[PDB]
Amino acid sequence: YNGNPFSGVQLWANTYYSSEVHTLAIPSLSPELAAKAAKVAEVPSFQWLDRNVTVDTLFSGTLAEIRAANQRGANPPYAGIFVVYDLPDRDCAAAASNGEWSIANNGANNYKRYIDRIRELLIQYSDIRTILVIEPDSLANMVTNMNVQKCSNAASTYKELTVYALKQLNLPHVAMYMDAGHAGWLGWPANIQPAAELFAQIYRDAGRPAAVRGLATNVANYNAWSIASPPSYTSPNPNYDEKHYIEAFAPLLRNQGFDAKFIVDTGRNGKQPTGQLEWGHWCNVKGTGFGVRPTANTGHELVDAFVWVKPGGESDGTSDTSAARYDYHCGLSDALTPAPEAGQWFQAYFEQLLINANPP
Ligand SMILES: OC[C@H]1O[C@@H](O[C@H]2[C@H](O)[C@@H](O)[C@H](O[C@H]3[C@H](O)[C@@H](O)[C@H](O[C@H]4[C@H](O)[C@@H](O)[C@H](O)O[C@@H]4CO)O[C@@H]3CO)O[C@@H]2CO)[C@H](O)[C@@H](O)[C@@H]1O
Ligand SMILES: *[C@@H]1O[C@H](CO)[C@@H](O[C@@H]2O[C@H](CO)[C@@H](O)[C@H](O)[C@H]2NC(C)=O)[C@H](O)[C@H]1NC(C)=O
Ligand SMILES: OC[C@H]1O[C@@H](O[C@H]2[C@H](O)[C@@H](O)[C@H](O)O[C@@H]2CO)[C@H](O)[C@@H](O)[C@@H]1O
Ligand SMILES: [Li+]
Repeated sequence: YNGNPFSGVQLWANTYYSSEVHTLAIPSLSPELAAKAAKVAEVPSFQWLDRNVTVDTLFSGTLAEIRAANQRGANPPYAGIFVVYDLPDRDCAAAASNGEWSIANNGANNYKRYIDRIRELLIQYSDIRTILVIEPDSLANMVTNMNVQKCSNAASTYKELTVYALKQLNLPHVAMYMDAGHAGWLGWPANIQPAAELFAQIYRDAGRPAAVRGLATNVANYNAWSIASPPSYTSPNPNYDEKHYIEAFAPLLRNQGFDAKFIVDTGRNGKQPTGQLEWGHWCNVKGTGFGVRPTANTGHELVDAFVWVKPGGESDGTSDTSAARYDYHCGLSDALTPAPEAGQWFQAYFEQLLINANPP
């Protein structure tokens, strides 16, 4: 590429998500739901580099698989889709997705090497167009959650490491989208202006890297792209869906030198309204379905693609109240319970997403 990194490529559906579905879901399902689950195992969702171990195992593995498929003559050729998700003091406003590294224990250096090695593999696989979402939740937390001790303490590290990632992974075959929360997070009129300055400043301090295409929204969340009727839980936010958020956000970013395109996560937003009782409820939300299949055909000037970033069926957090990573949000009445550790397969949730899929 070129313009839109989603143009002229197919998105790779990774083997690890398909294996989960076949190994852990299908055996427990009816014949009809096993069929539907087989179709979903083939829908491309982003592969998360959530642990350092993934870099020289699952990440390099997937890159090799993609090269093999393209060498065999894939047409359009396959592009890889990955999430960089291992900041030290990760998930700073919550408990459920705390990561392996901490700032206190050499986390920043650990992250720099993690990034360095990712860069090496991208160089090694420069033949594979690679699309990255950078660090879901991180910068959105910087906008709204500076009152939270873990966030404010991590703030300077987050900003240094984000710039570092954007500079290091800035390669011609790569497109990056910085995570930018969602309409119910950064779309609030009181949050949208500080968000615009923070993103524009990170972008400029990173030297306006060519590989930075724009922002991802709705990652691991559930908002409508475009809905006529604002869900009750969205009131009084005028930016009640991702379309409203992105259209309000883009000119503010543009005014500060960051002319962003967007991708929107549609993997868990097929059923509207969702089962959320309040908008801020993010964990394993009840009454959700698989949404619009990933496509570059968005019909909207600012959106490069609808994508599945959060892999449906992988938990957002454990509901085990005695667990170290227990977060009360995962124990609420609109959260599906019992639920396993974040990232772990969550059969009952997977089932819900299948049943509620929309389109079917
Ligand atoms: O998305 C997955 C991710 O979620 C993280 O939790 C996020 C929620 O996703 C998000 O909905 C929530 O958004 C808040 C926002 O931060 C507040 O600024 C805003 O405050 C409103 C308030 O509700 C109104 O009463 C008031 O009048 O207006 C203000 C705005 O000025 O409320 C919204 C909705 O509740 O923020 C959460 C983070 O704190 C998780 O932490 C993460 O683990 C998940 O992966
Ligand atoms: C993160 O993972 C990398 C591998 O991707 C680790 O780097 C390797 O460390 C081992 C030592 O156990 C060596 O055998 C390798 O040669 C190292 N480098 C590479 C590029 O493979 C690294 O140690 C991990 N980081 C942390 C903080 O544990
Ligand atoms: O434990 C590794 C497991 O994690 C998955 O990534 C998770 C991440 O762990 C979690 O904190 C966040 O909320 O969601 C992502 C995506 O579900 C990863 O996708 C799996 O491959 C992996 O087995
Ligand atoms: Li999360």
